[PDB]
Amino acid sequence: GGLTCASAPQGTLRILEGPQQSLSGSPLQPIPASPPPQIPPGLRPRFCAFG
Amino acid sequence: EPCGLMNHLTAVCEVVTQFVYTASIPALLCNLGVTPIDGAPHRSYSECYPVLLDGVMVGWVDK
Repeated sequence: GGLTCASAPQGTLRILEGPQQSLSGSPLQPIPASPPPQIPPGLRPRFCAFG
Repeated sequence: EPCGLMNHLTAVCEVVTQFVYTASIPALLCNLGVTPIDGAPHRSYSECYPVLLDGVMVGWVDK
């Protein structure tokens, strides 16, 4: 009436919960790159010679 | 005399200072695929990675 060893298991199942990968879009930056410093339009000379 | 010994952090670098629970992490790592230090790694202990979490070895995520 006691507990005895039974037949060895024939296989093992290991369960884990996993989600999946999306598409590669690689959206690097809101406003991207190093935007260049640049000329103010027209500007004009702010200096003249004497005479 | 202090060269190379007294450094300074970059502008974006920062020190971590918050303290969190980190108690539901060992139970999540097992859902993800880790097998507890207790047993049944499912491979050979050589094709398995020893998982550690803050000094405490959760144990042997498969390779």
